[PDB]
Amino acid sequence: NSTEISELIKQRIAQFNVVSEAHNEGTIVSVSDGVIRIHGLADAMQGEMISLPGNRYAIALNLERDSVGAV
Amino acid sequence: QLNSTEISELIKQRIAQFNVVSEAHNEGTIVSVSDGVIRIHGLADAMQGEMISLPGNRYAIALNLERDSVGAVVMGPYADLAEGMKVKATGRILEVPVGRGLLGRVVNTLGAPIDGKGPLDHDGFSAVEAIAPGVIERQSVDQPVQTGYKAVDSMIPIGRGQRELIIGDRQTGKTALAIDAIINQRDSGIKAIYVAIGQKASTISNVVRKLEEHGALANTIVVVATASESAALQYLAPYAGAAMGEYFRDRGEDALIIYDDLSKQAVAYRQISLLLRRPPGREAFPGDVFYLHSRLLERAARVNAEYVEAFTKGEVKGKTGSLTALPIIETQAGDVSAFVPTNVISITDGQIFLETNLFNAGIRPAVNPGISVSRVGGAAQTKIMKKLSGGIRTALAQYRELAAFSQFASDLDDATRNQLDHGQKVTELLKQKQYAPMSVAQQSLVLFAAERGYLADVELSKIGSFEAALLAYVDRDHAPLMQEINQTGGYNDEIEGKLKGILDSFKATQ
Amino acid sequence: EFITVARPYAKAAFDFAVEHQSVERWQDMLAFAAEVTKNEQMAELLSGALAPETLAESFIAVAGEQLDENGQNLIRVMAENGRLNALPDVLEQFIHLRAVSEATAEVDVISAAALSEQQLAKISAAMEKRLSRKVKLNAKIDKSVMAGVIIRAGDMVIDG
Amino acid sequence: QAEIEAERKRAREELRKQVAILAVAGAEKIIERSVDEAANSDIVDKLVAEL
Amino acid sequence: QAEIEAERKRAREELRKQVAILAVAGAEKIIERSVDEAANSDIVDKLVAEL
Amino acid sequence: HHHHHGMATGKIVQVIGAVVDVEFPQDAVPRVYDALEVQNGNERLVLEVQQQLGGGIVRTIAMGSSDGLRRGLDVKDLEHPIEVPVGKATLGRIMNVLGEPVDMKGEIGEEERWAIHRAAPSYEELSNSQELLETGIKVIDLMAPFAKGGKVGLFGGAGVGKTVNMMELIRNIAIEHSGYSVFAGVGERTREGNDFYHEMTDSNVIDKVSLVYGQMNEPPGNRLRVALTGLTMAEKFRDEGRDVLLFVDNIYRYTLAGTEVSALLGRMPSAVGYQPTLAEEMGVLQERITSTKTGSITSVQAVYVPADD
Amino acid sequence: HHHHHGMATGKIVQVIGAVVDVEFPQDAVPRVYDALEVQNGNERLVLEVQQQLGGGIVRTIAMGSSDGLRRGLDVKDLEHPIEVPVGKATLGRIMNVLGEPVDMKGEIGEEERWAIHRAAPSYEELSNSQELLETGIKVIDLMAPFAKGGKVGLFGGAGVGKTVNMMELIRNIAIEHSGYSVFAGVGERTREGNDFYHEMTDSNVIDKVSLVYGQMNEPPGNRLRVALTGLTMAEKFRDEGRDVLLFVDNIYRYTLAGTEVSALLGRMPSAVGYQPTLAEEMGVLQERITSTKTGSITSVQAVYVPADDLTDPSPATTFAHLDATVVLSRQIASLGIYPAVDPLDSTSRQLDPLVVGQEHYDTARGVQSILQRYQELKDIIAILGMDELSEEDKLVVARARKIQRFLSQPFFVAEVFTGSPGKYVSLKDTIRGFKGIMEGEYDHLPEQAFYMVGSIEEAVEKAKKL
Ligand SMILES: Nc1ncnc2c1ncn2[C@@H]1O[C@H](COP(=O)(O)OP(=O)(O)OP(=O)(O)O)[C@@H](O)[C@H]1O
Repeated sequence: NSTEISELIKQRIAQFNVVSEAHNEGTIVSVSDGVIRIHGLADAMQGEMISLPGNRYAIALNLERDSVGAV
Repeated sequence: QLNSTEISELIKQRIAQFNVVSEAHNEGTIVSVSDGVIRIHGLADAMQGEMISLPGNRYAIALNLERDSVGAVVMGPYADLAEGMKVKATGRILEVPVGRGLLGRVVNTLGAPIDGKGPLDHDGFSAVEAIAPGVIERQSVDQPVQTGYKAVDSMIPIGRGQRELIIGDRQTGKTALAIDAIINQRDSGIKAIYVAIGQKASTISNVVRKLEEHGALANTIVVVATASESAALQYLAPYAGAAMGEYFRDRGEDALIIYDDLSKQAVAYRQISLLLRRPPGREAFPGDVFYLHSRLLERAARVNAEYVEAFTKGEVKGKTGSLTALPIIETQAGDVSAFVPTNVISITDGQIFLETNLFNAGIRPAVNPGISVSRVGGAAQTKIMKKLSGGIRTALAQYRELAAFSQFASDLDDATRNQLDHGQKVTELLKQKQYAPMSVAQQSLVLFAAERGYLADVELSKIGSFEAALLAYVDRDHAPLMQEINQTGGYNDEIEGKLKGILDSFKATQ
Repeated sequence: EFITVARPYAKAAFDFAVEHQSVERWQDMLAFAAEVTKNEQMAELLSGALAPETLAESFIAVAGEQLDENGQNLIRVMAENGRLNALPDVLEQFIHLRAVSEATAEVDVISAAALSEQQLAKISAAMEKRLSRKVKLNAKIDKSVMAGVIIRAGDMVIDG
Repeated sequence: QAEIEAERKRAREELRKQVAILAVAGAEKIIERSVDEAANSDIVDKLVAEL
Repeated sequence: QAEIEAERKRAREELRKQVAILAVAGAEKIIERSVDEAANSDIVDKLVAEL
Repeated sequence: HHHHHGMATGKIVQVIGAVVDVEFPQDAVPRVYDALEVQNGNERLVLEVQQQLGGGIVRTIAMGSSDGLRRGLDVKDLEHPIEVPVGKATLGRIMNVLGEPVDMKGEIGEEERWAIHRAAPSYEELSNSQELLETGIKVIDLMAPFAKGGKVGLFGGAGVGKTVNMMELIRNIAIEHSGYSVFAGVGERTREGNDFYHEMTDSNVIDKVSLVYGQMNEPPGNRLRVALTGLTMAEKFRDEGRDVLLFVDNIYRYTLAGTEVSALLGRMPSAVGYQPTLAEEMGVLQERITSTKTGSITSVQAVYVPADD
Repeated sequence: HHHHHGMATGKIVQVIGAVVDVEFPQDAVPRVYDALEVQNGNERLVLEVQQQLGGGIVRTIAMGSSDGLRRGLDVKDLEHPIEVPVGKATLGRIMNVLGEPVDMKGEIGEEERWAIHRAAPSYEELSNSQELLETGIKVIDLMAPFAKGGKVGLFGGAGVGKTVNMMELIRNIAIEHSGYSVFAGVGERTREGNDFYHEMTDSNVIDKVSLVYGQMNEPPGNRLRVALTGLTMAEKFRDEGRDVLLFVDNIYRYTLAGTEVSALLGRMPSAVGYQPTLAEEMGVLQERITSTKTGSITSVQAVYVPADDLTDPSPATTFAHLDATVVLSRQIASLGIYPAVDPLDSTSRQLDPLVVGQEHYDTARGVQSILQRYQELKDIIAILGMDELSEEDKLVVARARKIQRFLSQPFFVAEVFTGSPGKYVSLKDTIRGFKGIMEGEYDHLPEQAFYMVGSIEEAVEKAKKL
């Protein structure tokens, strides 16, 4: 548990054999009014639109591992 | 024979002592020491800006109190310190002497140790910072201003509550030049200050010797500042050298505050901010120029009864606490075009700009023509220097504009030849010299010869000494009641009769 | 050498992982796995690996292999994410952070570290430090009692 | 001249007095270095039994 | 000023000679006060032998 | 300035400078305008969270200061974001920068208490015809046809002054048209308030104008937050039947505080010493003073240019 | 600093050029600028550690370039201070920059264990006072007086009379005032070392004078580190009873070497390349241009400022610190003269009436009025017609020409420089020969009898031989 993630820190540091992050969804790590990092999304397309909370087509910037920048 | 009283104080103080502490108490441990920036890993949950003394007579304050380590403030030597001395538990912060009991002696950076005594106590060792006054209780009192210049005493004066941004020119002179205010004004009767920003032996010896030997000594405070200061004494001179000024302006008396040049104040704090990886902008300074000038330049205001009725804790509620804002600066040949110069000079009331062309050429005129002006003007002074002595723009603009354009356009008529003798003779003969004291006789001598017609008969340069000495000594010695006209306003039957009879008899009998 | 990354490994393993009776596995796994690579062989030979399975499986399963799910999961996640390169404050951060519910330690009286069992303020320090038993040890206990009056009287009275 | 002579005599007489550094250094060094004599187990009880 | 310089030098020399002549009384009083009030052992057995 | 409901949140972490990095709740962060009234020292110093972050330590910025706080100050959770007190009853005394007063007591007329963040530009029910106005003068109305509820700029030097515009506009526009003309002020002097206010006793406008000035002794966030009083207090009279008409002072407080605060926070922005929030505040705030169906929203655009830049 | 060895050893992890990643043992370093004399390769290099982050792992820098050693240098510091070889009996030899032989001669004659003790006088001394001793000259000594040990910063271009300053100042600063003198040799080469060594050693500017050295071939630290050795080696001779004289190199070496060395190293750089800390040392200059309680360090500065200027940034501070100005061109020596010194362009700053008097202020009015009236009246009549010559124009070509132009005399010890040696003048020759003989005293007075006279008093008394 290097980074403080509470749920993902204890679950990833105590049970790393079960990840299950291939649904191309999950949630977001943070939200700084626009600059939101979409957590997970391993099988998601880079640049594709996705309906988040509300009514906005949030498209990712690039596919850099699982830390994709959603806008 | 030499101890006497030292045996009782040393035996009683050395025999009494107190107890032994330093047990189960975190006094703060320093992790490293990068010559000033000491990472104190401990005692971070205290006051914001607690100047805790470490090993010796210092004042290490918390520069950035984070969640772990915090940087310390350097107060003297810090290059020879290592990482092992830790610190000490101290809750005191900004413990300076504030009061009117020590206003007059030679003050220092943190106290009054620059004089020969050193035991100049005040009313209470409180904080050294100063805040602004009342918003609706800032009633400015229009009082007379008599510095030491014969031409600036009736052109644009600043009594109480005015902020005139003075710009002193370099190369004779900004540190002295017109330093005849203490010798010409005699007893000021106010709590004026004189904060310095990089002094030496010639400035402290010549200023301390000429100030005490030529004028009143114990009348105004003087915060001395050496050139070896970092940022706790050089950059905090305008913000920390306004304690005594808060002792008379908030009670009901008069107070003032004057600083030195703006180069050491704005340049001394730029190295500690840029050298510690903080914020920067205009000349290695972000928003530190706008926050420091608000509680210093716009803080010296004349209070009324509402602002002083609650700050004095029941004392002189009927009196009005006046405070003159004497914000002067030393411009390096007109070096005022930055954010601090435009914001500090434009955010105040007046702005007097002086050039070195008229003073660095051998003339007695130190101020420029039309560039040095205040905000209240000559109407806030006496009655004789308001409606009878206030035409510097007409004689300076008419004489300079009508006499300066005579190269290609010659053959002057009657409208151009009359301004050369009156403008050149009045401007060249009515200007004060270097270190010249000026009393209250400028309105009687300037409101008679430059209004009726006594100076038109003697417009020559050689007749100024015999006419001025014979008419001034004969008129001033033959009638002692005329000086009483300088004790108040005037501009009535006594001014016209005494000025016409004294000017006609003294000018015609010489 | 985690500093800021040391609060998650010590605070996240003492609350959610404390319900599985992992009070003894963290000390033996963290002390054995962190102290086993303190020489000049496993640190330079295991820290310069290319993948995380060889360094985590070899360094966490070849030098005793006295771990279980927390050792393999914490060593694989910490080694693959970047936290197993040092791990020097795992015993002090995990023991001090995990043992904060019954932490009882005093200070020193200008002598040696006594470490009394005082959980609160002025608990057992007055009786344990004033009910001799022991009054003065050989670590300059009685000789350091005059530093307050001698340093205060000499330093405060040295100006004259 | 009288004020300068009085200030110079007071500053020279008050600053030339070496009783502070001489008496503080000699009394502090002699008292701090000469305290080991006649202090076996009697000085440890009065300074260690007061805790 | 030249006539006052001799009085200032004589006053400074008189203060230095008075302090030097009083150094024995200051060292003896400081040694007696420090030895009699050192907060350790009231015993003047060890001589300081100060100036 | 928010309605606290619960008073929980948590402790803090770091407190270096004006960056309020207090660790409040874990997965229960508030909104942007919902400030946390932390008990730092003695008073309840609230800090507006400009950008929320995970864990608890969010990027918040306070207006004034904490008046000496420790590293673990207790915070408090809120419910209603930007809950200040205003309304159409502010025309009677001088206002402050947080809905309170600066002259006498009464918090500049305590009446309603709704949201401080009013709406910028809108249509549908708003007046889209953009009718013209008439001030009733021969050298103001006959020479320049101003619109009903527009942001007309001003230039030049002296000559007229605040006494001619306030005294001439506080009686002709007040009797010739139904509406309350208020004012504002950000970046003024500390002594002018002790003199210019006396003009209110020479024209009888103090009972029909809400003087909301911040002077200049505070910082950027404590003196530049006068936008909620004008927009929140001016919307109660313009959307009821009257016509609000504010009056700005200068642009040095909004430009210097916005560019210095937005560019000195560790992020890049515009060029030539400017910030990237000038188009949103200037375009969103400049288009908000428009005509509506219940009253025209007029505002005196008294912005000061940087020496013709 | 650190002298000389001990404190266990060390191990360098990363080796670079100057500022490398030096790391010693656990808690084994000293104070700031600790020159740890360690065997870096072959010679014993002294790397001064300016930083003090932790204990051992600090930023160390030597006087030259340490690029060449392997990754594993043993850096060992010490505990005492680095005592450089300085004292009061070091005058007469040729010292180096670190304390050795310059031109393969004698080193420091006195070893007072000076550990970079920068002597600075405070307010409890002889500050301030004026000197105005002999030279000997008349207009150069009366029209341009100096303070008691002040920094007389001059300013001049190419061909401003280099032999008149060293020849005329080599005898007055070694026999008239104090016998202990020093000379700065930093920033020299073939022409500077050969001309300064041959001209200074062939006359009377070597004994007794502590000639320093210093080459700018390596870094700027060794060639610009003249504050400790210069302020502690040349000013240490003033405590013996008399004063002390010294020299300077150039004003561009401090700003160029300080800004380039402080900006080309990485750290200490935030004022657009300028150093905001070293400039603070300039604030201590007022403590070095005055008389102390035991002597007076007369630091005679050279004719160097901001790229050879007289009214710039660095040139305005050198002229305002003294009691005169700084102006020297080829107009005075271009019309046939011995001493290249301007009299009308180099006026005294303290020539008023409050800090002078009748006899002290009477010399400035005669030289200024005779020079301005003689130059303006002689140039106006000579640039037009000879019929417009009344009394000042017709009489200023004899009394004002010889009196105002009689300052070009030889040196006091010019036995192998200018040929004949001039006599020693005082202050009575300038006031007595210029306060009455410059307007019309001896009537007939040509310029032939006052062209080689060492004083102005002989310009009117010895006019019978022409
Ligand atoms: N208008 C003037 N006319 C003649 N002399 C003047 C005038 N103003 C100042 N002086 C002279 O200047 C002297 C004071 O100079 P001062 O110490 O103020 O220079 P300074 O401000 O230190 O110069 P710098 O700004 O270059 O450092 C006084 O002795 C005075 O005689």
